[PDB]
Amino acid sequence: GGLTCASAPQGTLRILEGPQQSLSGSPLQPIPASPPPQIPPGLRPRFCAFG
Amino acid sequence: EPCGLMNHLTAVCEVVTQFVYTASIPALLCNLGVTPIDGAPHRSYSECYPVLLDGVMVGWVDK
Repeated sequence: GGLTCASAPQGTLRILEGPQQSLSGSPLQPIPASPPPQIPPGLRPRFCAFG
Repeated sequence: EPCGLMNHLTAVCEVVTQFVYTASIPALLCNLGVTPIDGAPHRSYSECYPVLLDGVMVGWVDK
């Protein structure tokens, strides 16, 4: 009436919960790159010679 | 005399200072695929990675 060893298991199942990968879009930056410093339009000379 | 010994952090670098629970992490790592230090790694202990979490070895995520 006691507990005895039974037949060895024939296989093992290991369960884990996993989600999946999306598409590669690689959206690097809101406003991207190093935007260049640049000329103010027209500007004009702010200096003249004497005479 | 202090060269190379007294450094300074970059502008974006920062020190971590918050303290969190980190108690539901060992139970999540097992859902993800880790097998507890207790047993049944499912491979050979050589094709398995020893998982550690803050000094405490959760144990042997498969390779």
